[PDB]
Amino acid sequence: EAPLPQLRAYTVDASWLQPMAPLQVADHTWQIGTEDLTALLVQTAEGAVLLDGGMPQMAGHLLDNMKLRGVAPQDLRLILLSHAHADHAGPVAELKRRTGAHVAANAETAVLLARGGSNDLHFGDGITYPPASADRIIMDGEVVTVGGIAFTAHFMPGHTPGSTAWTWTDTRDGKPVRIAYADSLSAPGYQLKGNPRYPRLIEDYKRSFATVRALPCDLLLTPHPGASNWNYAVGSKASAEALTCNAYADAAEKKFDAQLARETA
Amino acid sequence: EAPLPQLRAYTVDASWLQPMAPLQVADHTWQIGTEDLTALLVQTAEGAVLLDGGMPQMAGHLLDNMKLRGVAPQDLRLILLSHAHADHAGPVAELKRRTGAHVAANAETAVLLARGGSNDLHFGDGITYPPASADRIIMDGEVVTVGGIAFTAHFMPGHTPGSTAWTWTDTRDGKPVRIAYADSLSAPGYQLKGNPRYPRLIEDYKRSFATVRALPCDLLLTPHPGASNWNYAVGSKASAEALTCNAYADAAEKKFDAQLARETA
Amino acid sequence: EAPLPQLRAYTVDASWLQPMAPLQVADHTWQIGTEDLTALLVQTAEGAVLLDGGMPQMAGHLLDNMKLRGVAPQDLRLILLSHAHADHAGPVAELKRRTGAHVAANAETAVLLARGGSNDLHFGDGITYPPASADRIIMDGEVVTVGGIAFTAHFMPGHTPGSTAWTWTDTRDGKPVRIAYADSLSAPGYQLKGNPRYPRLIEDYKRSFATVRALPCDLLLTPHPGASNWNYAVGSKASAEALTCNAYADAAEKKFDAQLARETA
Amino acid sequence: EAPLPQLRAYTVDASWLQPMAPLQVADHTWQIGTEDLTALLVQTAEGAVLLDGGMPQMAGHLLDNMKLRGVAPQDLRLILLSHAHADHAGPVAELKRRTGAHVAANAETAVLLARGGSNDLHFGDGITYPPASADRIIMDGEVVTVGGIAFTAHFMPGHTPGSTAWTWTDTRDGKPVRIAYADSLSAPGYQLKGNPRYPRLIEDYKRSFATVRALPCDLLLTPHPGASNWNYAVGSKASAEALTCNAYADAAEKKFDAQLARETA
Ligand SMILES: C=C1CO[C@H]([C@@](NC(=O)[C@H](C(=O)O)c2ccc(O)cc2)(OC)C(=O)O)N=C1C(=O)O
Ligand SMILES: C=C1CO[C@H]([C@@](NC(=O)[C@H](C(=O)O)c2ccc(O)cc2)(OC)C(=O)O)N=C1C(=O)O
Ligand SMILES: C=C1CO[C@H]([C@@](NC(=O)[C@H](C(=O)O)c2ccc(O)cc2)(OC)C(=O)O)N=C1C(=O)O
Ligand SMILES: C=C1CO[C@H]([C@@](NC(=O)[C@H](C(=O)O)c2ccc(O)cc2)(OC)C(=O)O)N=C1C(=O)O
Ligand code: NI
Ligand code: NI
Ligand code: NI
Ligand code: NI
Ligand code: NI
Ligand code: NI
Ligand code: NI
Ligand code: NI
Repeated sequence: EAPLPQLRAYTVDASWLQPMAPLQVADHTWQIGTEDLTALLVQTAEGAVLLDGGMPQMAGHLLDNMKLRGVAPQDLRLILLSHAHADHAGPVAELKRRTGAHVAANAETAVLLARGGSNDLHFGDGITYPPASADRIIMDGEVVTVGGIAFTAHFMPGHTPGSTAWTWTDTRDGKPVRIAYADSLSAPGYQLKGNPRYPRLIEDYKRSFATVRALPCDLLLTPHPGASNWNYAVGSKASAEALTCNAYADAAEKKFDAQLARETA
Repeated sequence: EAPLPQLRAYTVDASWLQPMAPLQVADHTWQIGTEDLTALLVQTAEGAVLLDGGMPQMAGHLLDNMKLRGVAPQDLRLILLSHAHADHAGPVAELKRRTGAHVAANAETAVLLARGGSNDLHFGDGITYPPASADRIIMDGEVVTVGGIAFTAHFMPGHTPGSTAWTWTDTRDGKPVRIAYADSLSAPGYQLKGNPRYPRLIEDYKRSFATVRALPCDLLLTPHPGASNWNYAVGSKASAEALTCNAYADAAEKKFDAQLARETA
Repeated sequence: EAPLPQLRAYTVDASWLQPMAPLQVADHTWQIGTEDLTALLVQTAEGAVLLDGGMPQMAGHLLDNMKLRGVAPQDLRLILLSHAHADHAGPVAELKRRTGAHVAANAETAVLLARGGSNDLHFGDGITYPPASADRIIMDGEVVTVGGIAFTAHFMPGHTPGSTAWTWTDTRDGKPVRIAYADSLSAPGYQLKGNPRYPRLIEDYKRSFATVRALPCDLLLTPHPGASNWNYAVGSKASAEALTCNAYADAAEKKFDAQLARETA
Repeated sequence: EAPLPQLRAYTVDASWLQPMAPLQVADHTWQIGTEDLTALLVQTAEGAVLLDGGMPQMAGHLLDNMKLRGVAPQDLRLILLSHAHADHAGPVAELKRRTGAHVAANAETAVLLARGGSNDLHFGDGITYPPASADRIIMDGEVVTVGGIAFTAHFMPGHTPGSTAWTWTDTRDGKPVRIAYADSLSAPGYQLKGNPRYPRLIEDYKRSFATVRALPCDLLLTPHPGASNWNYAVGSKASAEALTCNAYADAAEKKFDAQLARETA
């Protein structure tokens, strides 16, 4: 008789796990993750902020790149998240242990993080990672400030209930650069219609496309860089083809609408 | 020199703590709280549901009234909440310990419940109560079913971020009675405008008035019975003057608008 | 350049995942796990108790065997644990969701369970499973009662800080059968001496051997049946070769002492 | 008919709430609490450690005294606890929010802290305070290091299951001063014998008296300064009459034995 199946690891494309050196995005903001997963380090006079960390096994690489940027582990003040899936929040528990950083997140992200991504609305227990606690619960539009740099949360539920865009204003060449780190707008394999675990999924996505269109933004980044047409591997040309917020929302909505019709079909 | 102040207890009007015998609302639904705090018991063939419990010190009274209704402690399957303030969720931890019931709540209510109402957006630590955990996180529009009776959640944020209306269809005289247990729409002493802890407070309240207007409803009940013009003390006449959902939302919005203008003034 | 390694699944011997039909241990007590992982169902007039659940993927099998025994999911009242490693507590979160059972455990087991086995003192993040909460914290010697059957906890730290033996008295042929479900006493790959994460590891194991020797016991069972010389696959002869508590403790201490000397060498 | 009683605040002697200026204990160690509640600040080159915080309403006073010592809120790295009762752990949640400090505690202290002191083994819900999470779980004998200063945990269960002594070596006049911050050994109003919630209470206290006798110690301090014959109000003479560890343990055991006999009587 067949035994029960073995547990299956969450495996990803090699490029998601390919380390890169820090890539400067603006005067204080650096991509310090892998070629295909965003992890943004914002360096202030009173400590650093990390927005996402990628996969669980990226924790050491993140700390190495922080050190290259002059940031010792204890200099990391704050971790912010796009959403609490294993490929973006993976190393949060380990980073908290090794740095003392606090995590700020909305209540939906906090509850998913605290169960390590288990009992996911769509993926069940297939993408579990080490659980972590949120130290500060934030509300829509709330401002979190480190070293004078203000980060504003914009809720954009859909990909997860707690999906969040973060905005802040950096500089380049003496001019302001409004950065928008917008969350995923994909629905990979999701049951969109009549989903008992997420009854208003379609209404939330539709509002979130509108929220993304309206973000203050001179430079858009996304957890998966390809979603906004970044290419981290080509250095100073990485941002050349990057989408606007309007274009990112439009592409996501077209995909969503096509998926909805295919689900009907 | 003045010592630091003593801790101050959360004290309430005597009528909020005045026990009453069970008052039948419909064929399966009973008010089993106090004269001025709602606690609804819905009795099914496969166990009971409790919607709110009132103040922390009401736990024993609730269990006594459950016993009068034929419900032993272990027959309580499920606890649902309007919102996780001390005067509505107060006895949840004790009820879970004594009954084995599970709690279902949205993520905002879950995080407030788990910190016992401390660090409230408006009240600070003044209304702390024993913390409890949510066993099931629910989404807007999600259906929770016990003994075939379906309870639907309708999020109506404002009074708390996690404020929820619950609807279900009971019977009376062979006819359906659509019951709506709508949450508080008050903002007592709240800073409404430009509140850093709740930046979209006004937009949430305005949407919640609309949500309440649209609830399926033949009989409205509220956590504070006076908010919907119930009078639990007068028995079979308790519901006589009860408001419609439209009237409840209208009265709440008029009060809110007046408060907003007074806050401006 | 090498990408970072993929996540690695916790894989186990096939026999640990080999389903078996319920095997009666005494009048109310049944082995309902797999050939090589113990999961004990104790059936009372007022609901059932489950002691351990095995691997995460065993949840459905456990519920199937409960149904064969006449126990519907909602009839499971209580889950007790030997220790909160993935191969014994694996399916607890799912079982709680599907049955409404409460978990009772000591504080050490509760904290490890709530982090899903991550940040293990010896195994790091290699054996993470879905986190779950303990509904009742128990103390050493505390009695937990379901349907009149009293289960007594005996702390035996070492294999994990929260390792616990559970004892209860069942019957067979009109005579009492004192059952002892003693936890693992292995230290697989552990650094025993001068371990910064567990400074008193050796003293705890030494006391735990003594605790096991002294347990009230006519029939010993262990989370890994082979540790007490059970063979679940041979049905009515499964218990024939089972060790006494004295013999189990002696074998474990001999292995431990040999390992200590090898660690010195 | 009598309404249910109002909630009752946890009120304490005025001297427990009487602020004092920082009182130097050794070269890096300061009493910064109130006249009758200990809160120790240990200042290192890489941040500060706080051992206990007193009552919930002491948070602002603690931060004021930290500022007098040159310690900005963000310079507080670590909070350690004797035990998680409201009069010693009261302000921990607020301190974490305002400083970013992490809490290190054993599993028993962590679970009591996370429920805000509610469902206390002896006091029920009478001494609840705002819940907080432990960021690091520590084991008996484990060393926690900040700025090169090593703090060692010594478990001494009884007053609470998680009661802990902390030891570290400071200096004065060029010579080492071994400081022992030993927890409470009182059992105020406790049922000592046959306590179902704490079956091995007497055995734990008896071992804890022995643990305290054996602590490395040139200068003993206790959460209630009077328990070790300190008098914080008389400045440079505050330590003059302080007990040794042997004397503190002896006095506590004599009181305990007398209480046990009175409980028998
Ligand atoms: C578009 C995708 C797809 O890849 C990841 C995702 N999914 C996967 O990596 C992948 C998949 O969807 O095929 C997956 C692999 C294994 C699983 O068990 C579950 C999901 O991460 C969990 C997801 O969120 O859907 N994330 C995104 C995204 O937009 O963030
Ligand atoms: C309209 C009210 C006012 O009374 C309670 C409330 N407030 C109070 O009971 C009361 C007050 O607002 O005056 C209060 C007393 C003491 C406090 O520390 C805080 C609040 O409960 C916490 C509140 O939610 O505002 N609840 C409602 C409600 O609509 O639920
Ligand atoms: C003797 C053993 C060994 O097997 C399991 C164990 N270990 C393993 O299954 C196994 C190993 O020790 O070789 C293991 C595989 C993969 C890992 O990442 C970690 C451990 O479960 C986690 C353990 O507790 O050590 N459990 C016991 C036990 O006594 O409970
Ligand atoms: C000796 C005492 C007595 O005072 C406090 C204590 N108790 C009280 O402050 C006090 C009491 O025991 O009389 C109390 C007041 C009100 C309550 O609801 C409970 C306890 O703090 C919770 C306690 O731990 O027993 N603490 C100690 C101690 O040794 O830490
Ligand atoms: Ni995702
Ligand atoms: Ni992703
Ligand atoms: Ni309220
Ligand atoms: Ni209220
Ligand atoms: Ni194990
Ligand atoms: Ni095992
Ligand atoms: Ni105490
Ligand atoms: Ni005290």
